Amino acid sequence: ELISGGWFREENDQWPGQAMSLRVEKVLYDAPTKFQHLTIFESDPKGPWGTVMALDGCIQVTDYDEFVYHEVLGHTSLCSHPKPERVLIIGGGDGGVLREVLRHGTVEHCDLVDIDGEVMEQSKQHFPQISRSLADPRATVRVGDGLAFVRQTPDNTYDVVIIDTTDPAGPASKLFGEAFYKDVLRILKPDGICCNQGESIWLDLELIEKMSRFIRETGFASVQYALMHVPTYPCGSIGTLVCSKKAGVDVTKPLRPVEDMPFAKDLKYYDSEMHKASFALPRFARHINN
Amino acid sequence: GWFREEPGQAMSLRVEKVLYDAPTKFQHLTIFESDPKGPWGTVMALDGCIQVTDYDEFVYHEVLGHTSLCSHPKPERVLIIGGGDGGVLREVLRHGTVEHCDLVDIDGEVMEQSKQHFPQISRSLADPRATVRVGDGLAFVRQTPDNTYDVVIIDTTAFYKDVLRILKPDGICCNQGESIWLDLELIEKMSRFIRETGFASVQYALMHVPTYPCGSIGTLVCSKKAGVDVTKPLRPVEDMPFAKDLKYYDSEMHKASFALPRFARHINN
Ligand SMILES: C[S@@H](CCCN)C[C@H]1O[C@@H](n2cnc3c(N)ncnc32)[C@H](O)[C@@H]1O
Ligand SMILES: C[S@@H](CCCN)C[C@H]1O[C@@H](n2cnc3c(N)ncnc32)[C@H](O)[C@@H]1O
Ligand SMILES: CN(C(=O)[C@@H]1COc2ccccc2O1)c1ccccc1
Repeated sequence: ELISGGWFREENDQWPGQAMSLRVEKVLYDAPTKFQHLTIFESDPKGPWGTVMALDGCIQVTDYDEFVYHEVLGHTSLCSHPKPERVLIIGGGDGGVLREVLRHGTVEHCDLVDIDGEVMEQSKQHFPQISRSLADPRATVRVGDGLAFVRQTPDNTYDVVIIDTTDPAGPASKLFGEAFYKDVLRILKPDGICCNQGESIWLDLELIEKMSRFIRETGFASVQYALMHVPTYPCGSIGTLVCSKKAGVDVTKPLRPVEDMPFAKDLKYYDSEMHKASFALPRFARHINN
Repeated sequence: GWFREEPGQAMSLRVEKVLYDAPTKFQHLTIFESDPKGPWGTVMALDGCIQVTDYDEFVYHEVLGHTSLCSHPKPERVLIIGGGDGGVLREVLRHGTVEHCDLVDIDGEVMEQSKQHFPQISRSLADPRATVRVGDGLAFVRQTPDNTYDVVIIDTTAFYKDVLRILKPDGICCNQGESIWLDLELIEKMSRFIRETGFASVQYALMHVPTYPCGSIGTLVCSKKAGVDVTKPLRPVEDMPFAKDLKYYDSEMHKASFALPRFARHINN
């Protein structure tokens, strides 16, 4: 029930005693969905953010910084794979990661599965620059639970799986869980790479340590956390765990540098120097990566 | 019960107790204990802008103090301009090569309040290798002879020529360098103006600071001497005996910090 000229306020128990607030210039969508609360608004036009999307009260995408996380998830993973022909996105309803994955000419086909069909609908309508990808004939966009999708996928189906979900607290709770990640390992081909929505070193450092140990133990050969700067996420950063099925692979140095591909100059955040830099963690977090 | 920092966006931390809140002769100083259920601890703000929190002050203090000193061949005489809380000084003093550090901050009330409410940061203010002055830094460098300092660190809220002049030929200057998200145009202008004033190289080092607006800040690392590549450590911290006492900075972070997002890379490359 947001109102134009009102303020949107983001607080949350997973981060007690801090809040981020954006003045609302224009409400575009604000309603319960089958699965979560979807809010879209145009932010103050004197500010840089543009249109904002929140899911259950938490900002997911803004026009001004959406390229960071989408470019990092899409390119760090695909530039770590020797020939990524078939790709799966779990979540990713807004289309950002799909847009970056489809930059790559090796990609033959990408499946995307998001549980909330209204997220796709609202992104088509209000984020055309993020959502254009969803209509690509190289994509198959499905509405469905990613958990069920992967359980019903045959062994060895994908080169890369990217898990672009919400918090562990919402409809995305088991996509930080155990039959799920074993399923991801199983549906990956031998040289398979997985990357996930990775949580913050400031708020979630214990979860990150736990996830990384347990991804390795379920049977991934290596797991390395890449940090990135996202100004609208709590505490200004988020990371992704980049995981290799195959042993002997060093994801922290690009296997297929983007500089050699024809779109490198269209990117606004990612390049090979940012890719390598993203695996250097502050000392207090470095034990994640060794 | 919230401290609000502010077009059309705000960032708030909940206040548990107000420790200090007065104008100073120079600026508005607010110090508070934040929500004990969150991590931030005691928080200091100046003119409505968060400057220091217990939880994350190590970042900016380690990056400024060590990025600069690890880029100098032998840093023995160091000047800090601003830095009244003590945190850059604490990092500077870890280095065995440092004979002496002068620190000059315009606001003595900041020093006083830091000794009172941030003792893990301001203990450094009473080190015998340090001299703390209360005074304007512009007037201080104007009155400093040529080739006085190996390193000048500008940790603030005719000058850059004075800085260039008071540095020795191998001198390194670093500053509080602003945000690539909020101030990108100012960073490009400053990086040109510092090169024009005479510094031979300027490179911006980016860092993750949760309590600064949009979660990052940076520092311009400027070398008086031509041909110096500050983006790789000249004297790696891993070879010094305090490397493991640090919570943020190491040689990998040093290198990484000069890798800028494509949209900002024209600052460095
Ligand atoms: C919007 S995207 C996050 C913003 C960065 N692109 C988060 C998506 O994860 C979906 N999500 C959450 N749980 C699931 C499950 N179980 N399966 C698939 N997609 C999911 C959710 O509907 C969002 O669209
Ligand atoms: C708080 S410190 C920055 C916080 C990260 N340690 C910023 C200091 O710079 C001082 N400052 C501001 N202007 C000047 C001048 N002109 N000279 C010296 N010190 C100054 C100001 O009083 C703050 O204490
Ligand atoms: C620590 N901190 C933040 O993370 C701010 C506010 O809380 C947020 C919550 C959700 C997203 C982004 C947020 O940015 C901060 C607090 C006060 C001042 C500056 C920074």
